Amino acid sequence: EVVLVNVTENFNMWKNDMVEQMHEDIISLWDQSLKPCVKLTPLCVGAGSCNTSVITQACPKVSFEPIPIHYCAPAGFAILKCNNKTFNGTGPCTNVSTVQCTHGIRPVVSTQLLLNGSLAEEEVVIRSVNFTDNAKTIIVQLNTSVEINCTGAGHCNIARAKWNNTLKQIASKLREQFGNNKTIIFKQSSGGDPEIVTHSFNCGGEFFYCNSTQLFNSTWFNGSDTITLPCRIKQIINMWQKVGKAMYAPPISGQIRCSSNITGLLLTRDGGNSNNESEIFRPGGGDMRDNWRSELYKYKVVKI
Amino acid sequence: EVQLVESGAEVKKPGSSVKVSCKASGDTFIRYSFTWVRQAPGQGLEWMGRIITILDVAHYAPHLQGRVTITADKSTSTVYLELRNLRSDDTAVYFCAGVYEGEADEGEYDNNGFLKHWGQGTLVTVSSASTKGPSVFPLAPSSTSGGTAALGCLVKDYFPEPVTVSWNSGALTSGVHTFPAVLQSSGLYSLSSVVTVPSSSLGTQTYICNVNHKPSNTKVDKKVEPK
Amino acid sequence: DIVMTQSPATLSVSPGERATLSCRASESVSSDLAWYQQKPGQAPRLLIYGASTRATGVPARFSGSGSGAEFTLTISSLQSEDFAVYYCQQYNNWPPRYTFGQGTRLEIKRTVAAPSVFIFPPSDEQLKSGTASVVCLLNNFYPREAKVQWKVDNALQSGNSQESVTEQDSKDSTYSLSSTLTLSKADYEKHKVYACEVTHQGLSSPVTKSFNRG
Amino acid sequence: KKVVLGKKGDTVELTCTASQKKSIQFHWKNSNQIKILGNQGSFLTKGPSKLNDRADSRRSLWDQGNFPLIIKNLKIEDSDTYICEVEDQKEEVQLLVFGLTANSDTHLLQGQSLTLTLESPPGSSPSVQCRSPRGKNIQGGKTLSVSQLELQDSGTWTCTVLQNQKKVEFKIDIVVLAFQK
Ligand SMILES: *[C@@H]1O[C@H](CO)[C@@H](O)[C@H](O)[C@H]1NC(C)=O
Ligand SMILES: *[C@@H]1O[C@H](CO)[C@@H](O)[C@H](O)[C@H]1NC(C)=O
Ligand SMILES: *[C@@H]1O[C@H](CO)[C@@H](O)[C@H](O)[C@H]1NC(C)=O
Ligand SMILES: *[C@@H]1O[C@H](CO)[C@@H](O)[C@H](O)[C@H]1NC(C)=O
Ligand SMILES: *[C@@H]1O[C@H](CO)[C@@H](O)[C@H](O)[C@H]1NC(C)=O
Ligand SMILES: *[C@@H]1O[C@H](CO)[C@@H](O)[C@H](O)[C@H]1NC(C)=O
Ligand SMILES: *[C@@H]1O[C@H](CO)[C@@H](O)[C@H](O)[C@H]1NC(C)=O
Ligand SMILES: *[C@@H]1O[C@H](CO)[C@@H](O)[C@H](O)[C@H]1NC(C)=O
Ligand SMILES: *[C@@H]1O[C@H](CO)[C@@H](O)[C@H](O)[C@H]1NC(C)=O
Ligand SMILES: *[C@@H]1O[C@H](CO)[C@@H](O)[C@H](O)[C@H]1NC(C)=O
Ligand SMILES: *[C@@H]1O[C@H](CO)[C@@H](O)[C@H](O)[C@H]1NC(C)=O
Ligand SMILES: *[C@@H]1O[C@H](CO)[C@@H](O)[C@H](O)[C@H]1NC(C)=O
Ligand SMILES: *[C@@H]1O[C@H](CO)[C@@H](O)[C@H](O)[C@H]1NC(C)=O
Repeated sequence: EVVLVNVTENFNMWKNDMVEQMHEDIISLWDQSLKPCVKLTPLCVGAGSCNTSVITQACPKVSFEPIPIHYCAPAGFAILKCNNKTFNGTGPCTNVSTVQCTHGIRPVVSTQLLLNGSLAEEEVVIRSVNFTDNAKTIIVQLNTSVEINCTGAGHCNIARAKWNNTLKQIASKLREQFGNNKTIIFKQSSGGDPEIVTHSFNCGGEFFYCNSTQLFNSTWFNGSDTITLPCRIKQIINMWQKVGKAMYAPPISGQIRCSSNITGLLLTRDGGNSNNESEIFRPGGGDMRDNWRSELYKYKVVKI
Repeated sequence: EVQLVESGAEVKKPGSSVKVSCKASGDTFIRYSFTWVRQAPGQGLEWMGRIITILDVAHYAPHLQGRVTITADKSTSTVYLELRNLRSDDTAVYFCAGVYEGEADEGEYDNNGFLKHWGQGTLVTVSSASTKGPSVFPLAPSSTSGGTAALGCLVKDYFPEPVTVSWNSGALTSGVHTFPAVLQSSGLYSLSSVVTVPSSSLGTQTYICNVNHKPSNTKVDKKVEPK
Repeated sequence: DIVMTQSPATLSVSPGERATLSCRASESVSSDLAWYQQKPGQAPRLLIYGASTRATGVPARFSGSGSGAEFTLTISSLQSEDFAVYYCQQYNNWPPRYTFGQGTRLEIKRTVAAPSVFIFPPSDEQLKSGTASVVCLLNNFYPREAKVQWKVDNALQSGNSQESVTEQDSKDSTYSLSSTLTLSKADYEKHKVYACEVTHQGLSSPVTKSFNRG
Repeated sequence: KKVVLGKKGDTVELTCTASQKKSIQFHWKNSNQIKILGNQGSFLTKGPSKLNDRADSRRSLWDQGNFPLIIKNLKIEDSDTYICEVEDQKEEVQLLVFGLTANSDTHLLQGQSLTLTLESPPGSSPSVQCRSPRGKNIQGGKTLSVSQLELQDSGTWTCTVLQNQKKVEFKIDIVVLAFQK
């Protein structure tokens, strides 16, 4: 709305109450909208005796389709916006505006790849709360989107040339952060729950789990026209909202199709004590707050 | 596919509880859901409940809700049905049954409600009656007109089911009718076994009925004679 | 509560001919409908699921059809091993409260056969035990429907007899039936003539068999 | 400087507790900063370590602020220092894995020898004491040898390994044959 002249404000995307708020909002949205046939959550508050909470309910098939959300100022507060096109999300911003609301954010729940979000306006950007810490997630923001087309028939397609150009841009940014003489290597997820080992997302109300090995298997600064990822629709899933499991009914549509734009990634670096002149990066995610951070990094709420 | 083998027959007083088991062999246990179905004598099938084995979650028929429990032991591939506060009308054959659900260990689950595999059944008798062997009485042939004569054994006042009857130690089967038992007002069972034989064969051929009642370890052989 | 109703209760079909069994639901169950076959003393056997899909090992002469609230099981040519009881099962609801129809008994239609009737007085041994069982046997008849009445000294008896009936015979397709009259020894010796009267389609007139006590 | 002893082939649980009863971000690493295992929100992640397929946590405890590192089918080479990072703090635990085996798995004769060999990680120096059914006591370092078995030695031997003030117990079944003279 209105640019603040000569004002310098500190931002910290990793400690932003707007993220926590959006997170609780999306959890509520899912509870009301997407009801599982069976829902299981742990409860081991007792002494050496666990009590799994089990909910069984009607579970209608519903075509899920994220709708943009705009966050406006909560009572007694104002929203500030960093106008710096290459802002890393953590530090002083010399070009600050006050806005009535954020842009429209689509609350896509996914791992590994960020879909249908905002692109960087200039060059590719990478963000982390601590790059030196191999355990902290690296959020990647693309400046050019890449199409991914998925079908309930069991696969997702991605143009190989476009993806290859994307990896090169990312690796160049990773070199610039970790070392100009380092080889940048992408590898598949090293393990964990199926939801984070695969690129997982929801399409047509169904839960997809796509093998992303072919997307993350290259060496930088040391095929076919289209990359086809094998996928699987699951009925029994681990919940992202909290620790638990949910069961959904099988699909009722023989034509489940969606195309999304990859606009970002979630990565982690292997690290470890290695005198080797290379860094290894694998797809990550799982904490959906990182998904919300990828959109909200440029906003903060301040009390009037 | 999976083979289901159930535990042996049970005899219970009203008010007791019972726990029947069913061993599943031959396939991946957690890829199946299991269901219990019962059938009272002379009546139809009744769905009792079903366990989603991979999740350890069971659902029950409303009229049973509260006094039935279905569990599964993944380490022994065994399914259990517990029925509490037994009533005489709980007397039935209890069947364990199952169906393949998909690659459950990989999150695939059809939630199939039909039943492909069935156990052999478990008779559960609930009654105030105490175990007792049958009295066996002859049904002697008479003057049974024609060239054919009828004779038999009356097998009376035993509990519980079943009783097994043969003739001439299994050498005689042609023309035998062993009737289904009836429950008498005394709470004890009764049945007849008859056989039609040439009337010219009376006086020359001996007819003995062999009655076995396993529950009371009783075995009776009764010669049935003309007069 | 989804109620499943089957018709008819009994279906009589000549060997080698077509059989059509009906299943109705009290509300729609879509296509979540299964058919089972059950022979006496055995577990049920799955024939059809999803309303129309044959289970493995099920011959092509079995076919299911229908959707919503009305379903049909057709057996195009009855073999000896197809005579049994058939049940439908609904599994559409969630939370699950699956229910079965009460069954249709499919039996062999043969020509009428009158029963051979035999009567057995109580044995001396049972009489010594203090009770008297009189047994009336109706042997090898068709159809299954038969009426048996006990008369003691011309007095029509009620409430003191029990009937049992065999499964249809695998060789001649007939049934047999027993009716057992029970009285105390004291009541038994209070009367003279004991008669069972049999009514059946195969008999022009009721058949009476009797004996005089003593 | 918490020390935990494990047995080769067994399962060990290393504990990590947060200051509050809530599921928060945690990660376990080894002394070379290799990621073993952690969470991402409500999901488990596993790192590129040699423990990968034998490492797990107990997610039903996360909501209570407990984030254990559970390692099954323990190997001697699993011996390392493991660090749990949670609430910007670090819990350090040293794991030592030991194995103890008899010289043969076949039945022994009276008068024959029995030798037990302790398999141990580099840098450790344990004390071993073992006791037979009859009360025969033998002590040593890496290798413990009884010269002559008695018939009364047949049965379960109990051997205690002492390391860093801590001890772990091994039970080994030995068969000594009787004979008619
Ligand atoms: C703001 O900066 C401009 C340019 O440096 C300067 O002319 C002016 O004095 C400053 N004060 C404000 C906030 O107007
Ligand atoms: C589990 O919850 C039930 C119902 O609230 C409660 O009665 C019971 O004590 C709890 N404990 C277990 C493990 O059964
Ligand atoms: C924009 O933000 C980037 C990254 O935080 C920073 O390096 C740069 O100095 C900023 N640009 C300006 C004009 O200050
Ligand atoms: C992020 O950008 C700011 C400038 O706005 C800079 O001060 C800070 O050091 C940057 N952080 C990193 C890790 O590059
Ligand atoms: C601050 O950012 C705005 C975009 O909102 C841009 O128009 C302007 O050039 C920036 N301010 C200056 C003059 O540096
Ligand atoms: C995207 O950024 C990269 C540098 O990271 C740059 O080379 C490329 O030209 C940019 N693409 C567009 C569309 O501006
Ligand atoms: C960044 O991560 C490194 C590596 O784990 C750690 O040593 C350092 O303390 C971290 N920095 C901050 C500010 O926490
Ligand atoms: C994805 O589908 C879109 C049409 O919605 C198409 O334009 C694009 O070429 C497809 N991309 C692939 C198959 O990589
Ligand atoms: C990008 O991928 C192409 C195949 O699409 C391959 O030929 C080439 O090695 C890559 N380009 C580089 C390494 O710059
Ligand atoms: C993905 O595919 C690769 C190559 O076929 C395979 O090695 C890997 O295990 C797969 N990953 C998953 C998640 O199944
Ligand atoms: C990794 O990629 C190379 C070429 O980029 C390919 O030849 C190889 O099969 C891939 N390996 C896996 C694990 O998919
Ligand atoms: C991305 O947006 C497209 C078009 O608006 C939509 O069809 C698709 O479902 C979205 N993808 C996801 C994963 O929400
Ligand atoms: C993805 O972005 C491209 C180019 O901006 C656009 O043409 C296409 O409609 C977008 N597709 C989706 C699914 O949003």
